[PDB]
Amino acid sequence: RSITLGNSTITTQECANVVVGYGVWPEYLKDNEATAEDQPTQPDVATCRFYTLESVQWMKNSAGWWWKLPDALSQMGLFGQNMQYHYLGRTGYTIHVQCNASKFHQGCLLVVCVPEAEMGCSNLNNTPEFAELSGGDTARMFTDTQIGETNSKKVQTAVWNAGMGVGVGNLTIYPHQWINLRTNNSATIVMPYINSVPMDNMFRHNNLTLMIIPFVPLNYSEGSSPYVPITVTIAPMCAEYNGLRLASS
Amino acid sequence: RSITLGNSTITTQECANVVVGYGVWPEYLKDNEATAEDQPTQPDVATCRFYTLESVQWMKNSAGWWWKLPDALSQMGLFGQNMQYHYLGRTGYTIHVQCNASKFHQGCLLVVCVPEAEMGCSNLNNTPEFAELSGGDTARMFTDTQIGETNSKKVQTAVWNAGMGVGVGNLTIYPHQWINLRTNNSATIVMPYINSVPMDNMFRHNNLTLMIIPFVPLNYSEGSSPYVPITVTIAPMCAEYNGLRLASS
Amino acid sequence: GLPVMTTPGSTQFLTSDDFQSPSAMPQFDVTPEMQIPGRVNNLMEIAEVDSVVPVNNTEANVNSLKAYQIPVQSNSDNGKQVFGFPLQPGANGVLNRTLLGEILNYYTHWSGSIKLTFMFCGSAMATGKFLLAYSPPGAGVPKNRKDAMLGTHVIWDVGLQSSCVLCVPWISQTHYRYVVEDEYTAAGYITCWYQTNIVVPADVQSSCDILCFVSACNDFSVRMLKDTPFIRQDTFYQ
Amino acid sequence: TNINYYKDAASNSANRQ
Amino acid sequence: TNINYYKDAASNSANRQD
Amino acid sequence: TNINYYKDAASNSANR
Amino acid sequence: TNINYYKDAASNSANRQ
Amino acid sequence: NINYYKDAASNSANRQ
Amino acid sequence: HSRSESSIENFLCRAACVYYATYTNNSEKGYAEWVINTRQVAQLRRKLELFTYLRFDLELTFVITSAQQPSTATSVDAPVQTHQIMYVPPGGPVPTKVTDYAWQTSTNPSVFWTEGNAPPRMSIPFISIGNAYSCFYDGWTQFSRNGVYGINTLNNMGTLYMRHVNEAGQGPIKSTVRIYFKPKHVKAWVPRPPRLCQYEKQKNVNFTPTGVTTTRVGITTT
Amino acid sequence: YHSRSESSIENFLCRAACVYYATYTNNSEKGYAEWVINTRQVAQLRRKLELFTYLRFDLELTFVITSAQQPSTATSVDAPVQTHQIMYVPPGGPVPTKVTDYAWQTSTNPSVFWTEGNAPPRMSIPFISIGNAYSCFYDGWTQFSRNGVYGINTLNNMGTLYMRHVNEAGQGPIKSTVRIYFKPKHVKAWVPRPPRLCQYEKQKNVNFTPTGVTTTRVGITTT
Repeated sequence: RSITLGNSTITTQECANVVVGYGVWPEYLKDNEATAEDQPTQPDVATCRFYTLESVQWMKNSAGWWWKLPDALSQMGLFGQNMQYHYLGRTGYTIHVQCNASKFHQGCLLVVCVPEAEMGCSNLNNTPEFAELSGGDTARMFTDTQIGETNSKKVQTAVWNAGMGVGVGNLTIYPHQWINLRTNNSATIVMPYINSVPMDNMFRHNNLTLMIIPFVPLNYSEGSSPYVPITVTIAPMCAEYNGLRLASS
Repeated sequence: RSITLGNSTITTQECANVVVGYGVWPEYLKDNEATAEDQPTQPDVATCRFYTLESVQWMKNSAGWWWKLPDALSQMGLFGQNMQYHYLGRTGYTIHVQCNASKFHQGCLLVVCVPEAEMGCSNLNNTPEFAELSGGDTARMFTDTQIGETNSKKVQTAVWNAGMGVGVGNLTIYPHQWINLRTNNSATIVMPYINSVPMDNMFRHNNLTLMIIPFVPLNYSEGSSPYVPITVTIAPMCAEYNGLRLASS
Repeated sequence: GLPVMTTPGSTQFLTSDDFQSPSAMPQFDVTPEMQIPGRVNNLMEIAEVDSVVPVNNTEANVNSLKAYQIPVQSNSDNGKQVFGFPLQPGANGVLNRTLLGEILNYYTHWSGSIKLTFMFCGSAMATGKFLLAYSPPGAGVPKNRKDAMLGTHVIWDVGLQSSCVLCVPWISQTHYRYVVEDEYTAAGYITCWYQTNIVVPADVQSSCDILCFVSACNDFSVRMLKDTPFIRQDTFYQ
Repeated sequence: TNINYYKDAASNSANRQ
Repeated sequence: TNINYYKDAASNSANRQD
Repeated sequence: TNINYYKDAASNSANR
Repeated sequence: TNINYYKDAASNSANRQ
Repeated sequence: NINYYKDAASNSANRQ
Repeated sequence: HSRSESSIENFLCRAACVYYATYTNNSEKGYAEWVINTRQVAQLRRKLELFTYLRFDLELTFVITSAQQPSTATSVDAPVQTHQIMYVPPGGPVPTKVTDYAWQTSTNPSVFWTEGNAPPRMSIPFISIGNAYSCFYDGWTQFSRNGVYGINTLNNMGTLYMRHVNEAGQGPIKSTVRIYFKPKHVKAWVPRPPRLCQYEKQKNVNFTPTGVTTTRVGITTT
Repeated sequence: YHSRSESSIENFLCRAACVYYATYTNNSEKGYAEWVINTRQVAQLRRKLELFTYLRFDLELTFVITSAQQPSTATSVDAPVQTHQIMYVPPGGPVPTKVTDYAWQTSTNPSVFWTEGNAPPRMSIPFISIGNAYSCFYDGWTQFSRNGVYGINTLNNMGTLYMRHVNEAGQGPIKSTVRIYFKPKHVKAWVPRPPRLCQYEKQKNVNFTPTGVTTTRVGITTT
């Protein structure tokens, strides 16, 4: 129940099952699948540890939140430092979405990990801007309505399409859990390295994207505590870095 | 000289010939030919029994009679009840045509069982109506003459075409017997389940049609009894029913 | 010069042919293979995955998450239908755009059972019981809980289990059914009813929601590959 | 019966049987 | 000759050999 | 070199 | 590799070896 | 492979 | 004496024209379509309707013949014309014009054939939902014993579309495709009397009464 | 029971599909056609492929080239049989600038020469990617500065495909239309993703205009 990665230790429940990605547990890169010929750096604990991002509030109107994965921990400690100093990187994650209410609250979140969450724009002749897609320290939000038709470079954040032109009700193909406040308090998903190449640069490519979408809204009667926060805690796993050199964003 | 289903016992002849369909005795559906998953109902004695339909009169002018089989036993007892309450059904039959005259009478009936007796209309731009094709416990009659074009919805009951556009004298390909009053009293035909699917709905599809067509008309000199009735007695055999539900017609 | 006689079908380009062709890049050293996670080998591996069902197709909800929310509430009645849709996995709107329905729309025939998983997203303090019934065709859609009771059904107590799986069986006259609507391949109606009214304590919400998920069972297969009606084009996209 | 005539695997039929 | 060139049984010739 | 490809004897070459 | 398909010797290819 | 022609120049490329 | 040639395989395994349709090089509606049934043609229909249930594969052979239709321009040097035959199974997208996206046939099988070569041929398996093709149906399509009555409640085998691939030129060209069915690997059940009265409609048995046979004068007439 | 054979990925994708078709005419010097090879112009095949995040396969290319007589002001035109050349220019190679450029020698570049009236030309091609699998989507940019281009058009670099008539018919103009057909052979797929819901807008990006989740009915009880 303790998990205990690095100098960090998060708690769950025995009944609460951990969803292990695509049936694959994160592992290091084999010498047969590798191409980068320089000897990689493996920080071990300094990098593979539980970084807890900023908390967000679940409101009766909230549509959902998303994080780009490499660019969520891009500024977190020595993970971020290695990310800056190396040209190539490879990482799995352990993602722990924590939300706790009481028996008198109700609601349900979908916590999904979308590999290659390429998102669309509102102005069809442009691609969204990096700041609009990415918020490392601060999760970006989905919207309740269609975003403006001509808003220049913006992400089509209409929740029922997940910003990818699909049916949100089919996001379940990606590894996921549900936080049903009735029966759930947190969700743990261990994602392996998902990519077409053995290694990729961590600033240019966000291999994965965490999405928290409330399908059944928060609700409660007068008196019940109103402020229901959600805190996400992601931990790199089996991180490798190749091509050390001048560091830069 | 007696065969006995359930609470019923038909006396018949002395070692006379019972025509067993296409050489197949009705049997229950095997686990390998079935696709329905629900466990079937097999009423057995309650369903597989000799239901005696209405009697009809053989007249010197009678052209012939026919009954649609599922829609003939639709209203007779627990066979009909299960038929109404289940979506799928499967049955063979034992059909016993009883006609008795004296040595001083003469005549000859063809008693045939036509599988898939799709019948034609009077108006070539229309299909006959439910009531015109169906006559459960109410034998529908063939006609001595061509039916009228103006008639709109109706069955082309011209006997010499059997209402199917063929030569009535070639109906013998279907399992049949002859009731020659000179030497015969009844006809017994054991029909198996004839269909392209293992089970079918019993209201929408009448897998079999009994037809009694007099080939040589009844005759008798003055004094001989003038009322020669024909009584049909049909018995379900190895009846099964799948898909329980509320019932309708 | 070996004597030969050409048969019809020569000089023919059949879309779905499987002949050998000469390579334009001889001796091309392909980049080696990599063990990528999530190998798919069959489309049923996707069809077997639960995906939320928009049971509440109401015009107002369809452009919102409200489509996936099935409303239930504490009512002063008994035997009140919660929802009802026919068993058209590939035709009716309730399921045609699910994962299963999407895959079905690339094929013409289908056969098998269907898992309908229902998850109650109300308060932990709520209790109640529901009747989930699959009524095969032949008689109209059940109008009363009594009518629904005579078909394959399951009573789901929300008291202990939050999720309940109703596994609709394959009851068909034929081995397969048309993905497109045909009355000869009619399949049935799936209805839900109140078995015991939602009882809630004080200071707890009496109106809650349920989520429905559709998946295929181990005995599900599709046939006669075809193109989907869902995608349409008029000009080459640029 | 099915034998391949070309030196490159890309020339082969579909992986159906 | 009775060698079949196609992977699917429907592609085979008619059942005429005796 | 005489492996008749047709199921009927009439399809064969001449008797030589 | 050379197999003769014709019953008459005149049909054969040349004797070049 | 089964070379069809008696002259070596007639053969396919020396690959594989 | 052998009964070899009277086997069902030999009886039915002979190509038969089930239908033939036309389409022209002009307009954008120059595509043809056909819902696949075997009851529009008389000969093959009767042959197969000798039985109540059949089960078999099919050999499809297409005979496409074109014709230069009249034009008012000078010197109409038409290049070789190619045609596309698309099969849209029930439920698939339907071509609405000769330049529709449906003609992409990413999944729908289709043949591309250029004029002047051997007729295109393609086999198709037993594509029925039941355990056998049905020739007759003494029932209805609706469970209320209403709606449709007959074999046209079962016939659901998809549509077949035809078009010219060429861009079209100074002179119009009208082409005629003839579909030919050849049952292979045949299995038939429940024989029934041959058709006597001439067929009237493709979707039902409806007939106009006819006599049993040809007539002579007296029972002794030789 | 029954089998799931026809639902394998190999059977799902291994059906020829028109990916693009362009036109070129005999008159002029711009009478050659060109196409940068992408798989996102056509909706059907694009969606079939986009059911997965990563793919890997060989390709069967089938070309359907159909020509038609174009208007002319001559006394009597009698065009001889027409031959066509299809050249593939990998990224970086010389590019035809005119119908009669030196590039058309294709000393190294593979190319097909096909005469009208015969079986459509067909050509197989291996797995031509730099990575260990084709990428259907890319949640990243082309520049390391997290700027510039965003999407799968930072990866698409499969080269160009040019088309010309070989004979120089002069007595009359003739317009030809070449149709490219892809058939993925020996397929391997990874990471399935939701089917496309909103209609496609552009070939180089995911940009979509929001659409409803599904078709609508009256009520939840409405059958």
